[PDB]
Amino acid sequence: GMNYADIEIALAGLADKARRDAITVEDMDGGTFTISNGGVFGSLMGTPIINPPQSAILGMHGIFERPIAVKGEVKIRPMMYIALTYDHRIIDGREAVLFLRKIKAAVENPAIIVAGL
Amino acid sequence: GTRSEQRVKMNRMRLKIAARLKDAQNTCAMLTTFNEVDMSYAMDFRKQNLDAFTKKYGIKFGFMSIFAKASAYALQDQPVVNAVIDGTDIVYRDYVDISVAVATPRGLVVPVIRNVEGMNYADIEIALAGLADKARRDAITVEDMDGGTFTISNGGVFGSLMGTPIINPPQSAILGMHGIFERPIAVKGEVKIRPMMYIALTYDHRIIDGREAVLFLRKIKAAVENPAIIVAGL
Amino acid sequence: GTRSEQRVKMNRMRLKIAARLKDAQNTCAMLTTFNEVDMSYAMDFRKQNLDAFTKKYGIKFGFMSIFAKASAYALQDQPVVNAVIDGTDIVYRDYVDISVAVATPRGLVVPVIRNVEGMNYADIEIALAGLADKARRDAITVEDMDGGTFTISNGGVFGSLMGTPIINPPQSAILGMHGIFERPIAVKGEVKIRPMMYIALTYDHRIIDGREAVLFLRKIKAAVENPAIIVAGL
Amino acid sequence: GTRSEQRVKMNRMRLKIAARLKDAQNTCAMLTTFNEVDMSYAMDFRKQNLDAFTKKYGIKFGFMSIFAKASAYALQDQPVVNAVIDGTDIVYRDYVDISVAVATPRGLVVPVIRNVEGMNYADIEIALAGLADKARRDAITVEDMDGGTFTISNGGVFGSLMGTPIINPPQSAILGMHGIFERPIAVKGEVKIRPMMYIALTYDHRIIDGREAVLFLRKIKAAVENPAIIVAGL
Repeated sequence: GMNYADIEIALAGLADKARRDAITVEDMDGGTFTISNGGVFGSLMGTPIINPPQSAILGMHGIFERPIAVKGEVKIRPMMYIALTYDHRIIDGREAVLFLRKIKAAVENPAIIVAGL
Repeated sequence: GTRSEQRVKMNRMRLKIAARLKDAQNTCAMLTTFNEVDMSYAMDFRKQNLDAFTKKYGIKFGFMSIFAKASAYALQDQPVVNAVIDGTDIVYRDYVDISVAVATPRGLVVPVIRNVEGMNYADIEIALAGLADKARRDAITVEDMDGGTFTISNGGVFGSLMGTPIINPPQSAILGMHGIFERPIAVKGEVKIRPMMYIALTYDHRIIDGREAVLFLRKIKAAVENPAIIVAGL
Repeated sequence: GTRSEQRVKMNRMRLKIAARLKDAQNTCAMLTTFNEVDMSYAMDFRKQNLDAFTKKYGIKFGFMSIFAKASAYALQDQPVVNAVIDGTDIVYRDYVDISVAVATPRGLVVPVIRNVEGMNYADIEIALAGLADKARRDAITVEDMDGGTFTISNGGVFGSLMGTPIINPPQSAILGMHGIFERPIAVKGEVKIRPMMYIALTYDHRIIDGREAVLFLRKIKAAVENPAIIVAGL
Repeated sequence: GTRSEQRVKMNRMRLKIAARLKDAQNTCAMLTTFNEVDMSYAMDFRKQNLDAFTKKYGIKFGFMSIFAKASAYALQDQPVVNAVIDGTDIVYRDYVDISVAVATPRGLVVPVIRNVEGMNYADIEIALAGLADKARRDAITVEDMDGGTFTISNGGVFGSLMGTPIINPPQSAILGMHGIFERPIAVKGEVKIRPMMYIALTYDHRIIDGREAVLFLRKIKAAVENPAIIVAGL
């Protein structure tokens, strides 16, 4: 229940707490998902190891230039690859594939998140 | 070319709505402003998600929930537009209930969508289709006839271009959306044919200032032209 | 930069029209809507039938009878637009009398065209030219000052673009036509410069509903853009 | 989705402006007309004389004195627009004082520019910048709160397109200028993208006739599109 700017406020507050080394112990657990940044450093693909106590980790990657065929003609559109390392004991392959397609549709078009798909 | 007249007598309810709008005009201050909203992104979004919403939620959607959710956002981030005057008191409200006009066999009944701010497109369409289905077999009750804070009175399906809809109690601002036409608008330095539609905003000057209504209408225009603003938080 | 003021006293008739429009605004509900009407077919029709009407009927015609006959048709096929309220009664009327404004040396006198529904273009121009000729040597009587059901108040020769004309008694809807300008409108998928002119419709909400006025204005727009509709029966 | 309301009490001045505009609407007759004004010559003139006015007079100018001096000219050559009714008297005035709205920390205070008819662009900007500087450290007095005959209420910096500003006492006509947008207008037989901005004119029908306001708005449109008319004498 938290907008873009509120998420940036929380993330900038946590980074500012890490700036003067004020990171506590109570904010070190309880995470359910991970958007581990590998994009600022310049990766293209990756397979990030699942860390406890969660069950799926999406490692976003750096934005590069690839001339993708869209609408029947060649156009240079900057994309970036994503990863999803998921446990097979609970997340099925269908579940993770639809999950990744839904995140792809939500990031390519951010009207889906208020549309409810 | 005949000098023939008759003495037809109307019903009580016609005098009821007539005296209601007369007291509404004699109480509120009539004051309007207009703007133009691009709808081409809404055309593309509906054309790409028609089958998606049909296969996911089962009902048909069109042209109203985009304006409704944008208005709900603009009332949440500007809470004096929903506030009214009851004597010598101003009632700021956090909850917003959009008062929607729809046709009924007796006339024009006005059902109200409840708790619209934390409510998606498809849920708003579910509530509106439920209210229209209740109006289909004439099951509209009395408890859903009041409490509205805003109005997206439909004048678009009927074919208007501009309008100045009268402020009805107990709310304080009514946006009358209009029909989508074709106008070749200059965008990015060249002439392009983009289908727009004009909007209206008849707002009381006793509580909503002109700056407030102008920024309100610009924010709704930005929210309907680009529906990423509503999750962006502007 | 002088602090000089004077004490000029007006006449009784200025207070008469002032109190008349004040009681008209305090009785009727002020409520407007607008639309745009293509006039290029009217330009071609007048340019091809100027000498025809001149050699057949002897008088000069322009820009008003097209709007008058279309309004007469739209009042014949929608008879609640002409109806008014006198206390607690609604007077549906089959006869329609267009109340036309024209200039006079004293001010603005308003002659009324009688029995306009069964009356062609050239006959309407004959009646209007006769009323203007009666106003030329100041022969306007009292019996042609009331009974009007509609008004095509001319604001087009003077150069307006939009307007919201005040409802005057004893009618209930007034269409103020405006001046013809140049706007490059997108028609049939490409940009074309077609001269249009905006129209107005200030209608009481106590008797004319918004749906009624919107369909009324669309029907007049279709009747003036294409004058075959008036014999077609739509 | 909470049923939470509060009982916030406003100040005396909000009721003061509310009752003032209520008595203004109940006294004057609400009646508007609009037009469109080309601003490309104003764009070129400001872009060529920015450094000239900066190096000659020392202050920064924009978008308001052109409309102010044109309105002063149109009130000097049409002296019934400035005249009002105080009971049963019409007060023709030769002096004109434009009543200008500007923002203040408490709300919206309205300083008045005095003796604007014999007063150039740079002198009007000197007076307006002095009044805004007086409003900066909150030095607005009571003697400059009345006596205004016209109003160029700014709705252009905030982003409106049309508006119908309420007539405030003790004047009788208020022109609300609006924001400059981009519209590809047909001029000289071809389509050209020229930035215009719409204007408003809400005028009492008790003293200003519709012909008077239409010619008044056309004269201001010609004076702002071409500022050689104001020395030409039309």
